[PDB]
Parts: sequence; C-alpha cells; structure tokens
Amino acid sequence: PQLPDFIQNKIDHYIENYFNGKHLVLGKQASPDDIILQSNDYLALANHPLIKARLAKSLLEEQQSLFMSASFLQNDYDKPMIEKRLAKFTGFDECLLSQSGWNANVGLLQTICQPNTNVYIDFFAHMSLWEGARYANAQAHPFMHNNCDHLRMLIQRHGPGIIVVDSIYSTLGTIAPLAELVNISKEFGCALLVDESHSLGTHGPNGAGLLAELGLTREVHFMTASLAKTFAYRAGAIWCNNEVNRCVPFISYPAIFSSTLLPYEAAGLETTLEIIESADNRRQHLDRMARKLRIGLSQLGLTIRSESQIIGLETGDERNTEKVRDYLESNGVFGSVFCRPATSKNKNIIRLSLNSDVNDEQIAKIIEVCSDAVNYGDFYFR
Amino acid sequence: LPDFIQNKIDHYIENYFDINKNGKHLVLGKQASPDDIILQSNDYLALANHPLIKARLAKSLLEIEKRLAKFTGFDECLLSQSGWNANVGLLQTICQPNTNVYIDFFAHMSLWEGARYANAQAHPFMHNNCDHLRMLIQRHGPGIIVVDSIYSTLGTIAPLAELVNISKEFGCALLVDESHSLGTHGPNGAGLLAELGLTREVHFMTASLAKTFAYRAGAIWCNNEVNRCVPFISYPAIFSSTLLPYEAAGLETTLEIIESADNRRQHLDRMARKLRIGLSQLGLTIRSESQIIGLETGDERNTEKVRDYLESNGVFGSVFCRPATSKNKNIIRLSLNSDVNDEQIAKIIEVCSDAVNYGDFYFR
Ligand SMILES: Cc1ncc(COP(=O)(O)O)c(C=O)c1O
Ligand SMILES: Cc1ncc(COP(=O)(O)O)c(C=O)c1O
Repeated sequence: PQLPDFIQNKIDHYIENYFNGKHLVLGKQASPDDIILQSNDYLALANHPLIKARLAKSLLEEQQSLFMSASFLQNDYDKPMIEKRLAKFTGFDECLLSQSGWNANVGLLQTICQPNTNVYIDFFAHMSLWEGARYANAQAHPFMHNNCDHLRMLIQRHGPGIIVVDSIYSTLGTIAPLAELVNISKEFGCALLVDESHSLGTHGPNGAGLLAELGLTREVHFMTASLAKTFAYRAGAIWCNNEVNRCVPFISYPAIFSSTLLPYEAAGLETTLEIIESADNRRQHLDRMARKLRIGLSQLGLTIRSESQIIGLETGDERNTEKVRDYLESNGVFGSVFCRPATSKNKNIIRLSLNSDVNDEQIAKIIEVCSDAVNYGDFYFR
Repeated sequence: LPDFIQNKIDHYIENYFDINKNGKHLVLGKQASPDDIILQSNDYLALANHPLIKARLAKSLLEIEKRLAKFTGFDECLLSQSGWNANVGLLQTICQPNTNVYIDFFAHMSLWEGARYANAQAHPFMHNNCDHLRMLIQRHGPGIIVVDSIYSTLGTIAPLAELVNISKEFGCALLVDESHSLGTHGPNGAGLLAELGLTREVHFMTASLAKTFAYRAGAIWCNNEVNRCVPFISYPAIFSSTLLPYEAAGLETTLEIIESADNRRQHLDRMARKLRIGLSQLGLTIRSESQIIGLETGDERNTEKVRDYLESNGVFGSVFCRPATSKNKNIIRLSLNSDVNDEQIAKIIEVCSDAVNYGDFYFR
C-alpha cells in the first residue's frame, strides 16, 4: 500500500536521524571470550537446571485453558500460591502477579492515583513509573536525584502525595536514601512506593530486598519489582501493606485487558524463589566483585555514582558515546547503551551490569580496558 | 494509609464489591464443576493442552517473525510481549501528538489507550458505521482508521472491504486488530484480511497471540518499513523485557498446528452458527457473526441475576462490565472453542430458553 505523508515522513525522518548505519544501541557482534555485562540476571539463574526442569514439569498436565484476563481469576482458589510465598518472602501483607514490571507499576499507580493526586518522583525513577502517573493524569513533581531536602520542600508546597523511587537505580546503580524517605513519608502523611527491581534477590536476608535489609518493610505502603531481573522471568509483581491488591485486578487496564501468566509460569517462579533464598553464596560474590570494579574505576578519576552491581559509565553525547562504545567493544567489553528517550540526549550511559558469574580475572580486565580508555582516550567521560 | 488513597479505595470497594450479593466484583461468580459448560477461554481451537506444542516448548526450554509474515501475507512481522503491547507500541510509533485516529467505538481498549498515550486526537465512530466515519474524516483530515476485524465483546465483524475503500479514498492508513480472527478464519487460518483478499491494501495488522495461538505474546505486521522503527520507539518495546528465545520456538509448532486445523475451524464455525440461530429465535439480540456470542444484559443488577442463573444451570460465561462496557450495557460473553459439542450447544440454547424467561431478569 502507500503510507500517508503524515507517517512516511515520520519514518523517513527517524531513520535518517537515528540510524555504522544502525541505532546507537547496536554495535558489533561479540565473541565467546568477550566479557558481556548486559543481562539483569544478577545471580546467573537463566540456565539453572532445577528451574528449567520444574518449568518443563508443570508445563505438562494442563487443564488448563486459562487464556483470559487475570481479573477473572481473582477468586481464592484461582490465585497462585506463588503470591502468598512472595508476600511471605518479602514481609509485605499481600502480593499480586503482573505480566511485567512495567505493568506492575502502571497498574498500581492507576489504582491509587486520581487526576488530582500529587506524585513525588525521583528524576531518575524508572520510565514505567513516570508513565503510570502520567497515564493516571497525576500531578508529577520530580525531585533532584536522591535529594531529600528538595523532596521535603516539594511536599511542603503541594501537600500529601505518593513518593516514588527505585531502591536501586537502573541506569546509574545508585541507592535511594530509603530510611530518610520513610521518615519524610511519615512526617507529611504520604505513601511510599519503592521499585526494588534491581535489589530484590541480590540484597537483604535471603535476598528479600533492600527494605528488608534496612528493616523498613513494615513502614512502607507499596513495593514493586520486575521479576525479569534476579528472578530471570518475564513477569512482575505488586506488594501491598494494605488492601490495594484487592482492587488492582479490577482497575488496572493492563491487568484487565491483557492476558494473565499461565499457571505453569507461576510454578517455575516458585522454584526460582527457593533457589534465590538459598543463594547467599552468589550474593556475597557479586557484592564483592562490584565493589572491586567500583573502587577500580573510581581510581582513574571516572565518575562512578554506583553503590551496586550496576555501574554506569557517563559518556556524554551520542557521538562521544558511539566512540566509547566502539572502543570498549573493540576490546573485550560489552556494554549496554542507554540513550534517549531513557536518558537526556547529551547524558548517555553505557551500563555495566555485573552478575555472580563474573570472576576476579574479568574485573581486572574491565578496569585495565577502562584505564586504557583513560586516557589512551579518543573521547571523554562525564 | 493516607486519606487520599484510603477514601478512593473505600468508595471503590463499596461501589464495586459490596453492592453484589456475594460481596465480590461482578466478574466473580460461582465455582464451575466438571462438566459444567465453560465458555470463557479465548483458546478457540483448543490448543492449550496440545501434546506436540507442550513437547516442543519443554524441549526448547530444556537446554518465527518471518514465518508469521509469510503466513499472513504481510511484508514484515515484529513480536511483542502481548497484544496490548503490540497495539500500544504500534500506535506510539506511527502517531504524533497531532494525529487523527478514527476508532470504532468498540475497538479494543489497547487501541484506545495506545492513541491516548501518544496524545493522538481520537475520533470515535459509531460501531461499524461507515457513514459516521466518512463524516469524521471529511471533517478532520487524513488519519489512521483503527478497527477490530472481529470485536472482542460482541463478536461482530468489521466491514473491512468498505474500510479499505474509505482509507484509499481519504488518504488514510488502516490498522486492523485481528486478535479474534487470526487462526479461526481465512486460508489455513491466515485471518479475515486474507480470507477477503485485502491483505495487500492494509497498512498494518496486529494480534494478541493469546487467543488462537494460545500464548502470552503479540505481533505487529507491516506492509511497509515501520517494524524497523518500532523496536526503538515503543516504550513497551524499550523498557520492558523481551520474550525469551525458547518462547518463539513454541509459536513455530503452534503455527504449524493452526495451519493444518481446517477440521477444527469448520466445526467451530458450524457450532457458532447453530448457537447464534438458536439464541436469536429466543428474541435475545445477537449481533455476533463469529465464535464470540454476546448476551446483552443491560445493567449491573440485572447482569448479576442473569449470570447467577446461567452458572446455576451449568453455563459460564464471562461478564464484561465497566470499564470494558458502559455502566448500563453489560455483556455476558460466550466464547466458543472447537471442542464444544452439538449436545452442549443445544444445552446452552435450552438453558437460555428457560432463562427467557423464568422471569427474574431481562435480555436486551
Ligand atoms: C481485540 C483485542 N486486542 C488486543 C487484546 C489484548 O491482547 P493481549 O491479551 O495479548 O495483551 C485483546 C484482549 O483480549 C483483544 O480482545
Ligand atoms: C526500576 C525498573 N522498574 C521496572 C522495570 C520494567 O520491568 P519489566 O521488564 O519486567 O517490564 C525496569 C526495567 O526493565 C526497571 O529497571
């Protein structure tokens, strides 16, 4: 057929302005011996034999034609035991499964927001959190990253609202000042929403997360997480210390108008949970390696804001980012490009995601290859 | 928690749970038995528990875009985590804040939300009403016409050939959501566009893969270059994790089974017609022309009584109420699948006959 001008032109303009000939996030194919640091599989559970075996197992013997929205399966007898188990693991009263972390955030915010509702959101909070509030026509008030003072001032000005943060930030790998945020939430009669996508499983007792580690669990209204990180699965979940998960399934558009996880998917998650709560060994190893890399990189003078297994190289503009990218990939390092719309146009990041399979030798190489880039150079860092 | 949330939640529980006789949301009925008649699943060719498909999935989990594009006749196919995501991402890619989107009143909520997320200018046209559409485009300019090939609640069929002509006449792009026709309709299940010989004049087609394909995913088909751009523009495509590679393998087997399921299609097509005719002659309005039959039950209170009646007598039954429908135009949807029996069909007709009427409630 023939696309209307009002589309062809958008396509043409985009291709010319965004597409080395490929989109910035696409570099060169990597070799087996290269060090790949792109997966959110922090405990390297992707290929765990017990998980795969249990998925395969339940996947046999279905009824189980439950192709319909989860809203129709909110009777007790239809709700997966993995919800109760995730709730107990985490310390929250209730858990609700979602089709993704994105959906968990959009759905939860739709359930708890009115168009008038004040939403105080960290400037670096995940896009799903920005979008959920926007979809709800909430009044978003962003505060400077991890800046509690600014937050305080904002709430002073606009009144009670929902405070929304990532526990660990997906781009920069920094950690929210969660204890202070709980105090502020109490000081002003707000509700707190913490996205633990990058801390659930890697942090806390048995990996119960950062809120459990700091003993804040009972003090927080809501917690969300993609289960597609440490849990290594395409789903999400909403935890509530209240009765909000009773309503979400009937209010959230993604919960209502998109199909639910199949029963066998939940069964896998149960086994994943068990493996995760026993994985003290990989947690420790991952914590230690990330610190080594952090320290390694902070010497050298690089801006390394991280306090976690996520490390962001701040590489300025797209041109300069391409250059860094090519340089790291030319050596053994990959390497995930964060650019618009995820970042501001000239504040791009090449994220290094560590996992518990990375070893001492590999860190060293990464530091060395970064030391070379600084400043065998050819490009800059912010 | 804080009043501004507590107040909202209390009101909601009061006006959506407490008012029903079981104290539950309206969609929540009684527990089915074997062998009550269950008509809720969207798995139209009853593939959910197919031996081969399960085998292929497990196999690949231990240890397709091209095929789907060829299957359907479109130039390109791009996979998505859901039909919802497919629609939302497609709309986000081709829309600008300015764009006219001409959308059938009953088109799936994902298309509505997709246009809205993109800040498009939505122009609702009355269900399957081409005159209304003609007027709106004359008034507002070129834009994207968006329809369900088969509508999710009513089971009506879009007037596709006439929409193709309208789009050509008025310089519009056309988006067809084939979620409820892909696999059940057309040559080897290629769908309604294919059945009608219209594939080559539609710009875009989308589909949940969670109906006939019995899988949690979606796809976007393009007769142009858009699928090259969707992956770097759509928020669901950017900020939400992808399908794992073994998931795609399952779809390949599924596709093969669907391609060969001429038998199941035919039986389903026949059962649906038998039901449509049986229910119509009772004087219920039955707009459907497919395996989706909408019992029109008016208001929530009446709907509750209708569904309690049906379930009490072995028929289930998916309630569609706000926000899926108007407050006063609820539907109890019967979704047929290829496993459904003649005897079961007669049984449904019988139960609705007694229903129309034991008194107690009405149908529209
Ligand atoms: C017409 C239509 N499009 C899209 C969807 C959503 O598809 P999915 O459940 O894969 O998100 C549905 C919902 O059932 C639908 O009926
Ligand atoms: C903090 C945070 N929340 C939510 C998400 C979305 O998770 P999902 O891919 O399961 O939709 C992500 C990124 O994927 C994230 O980094």
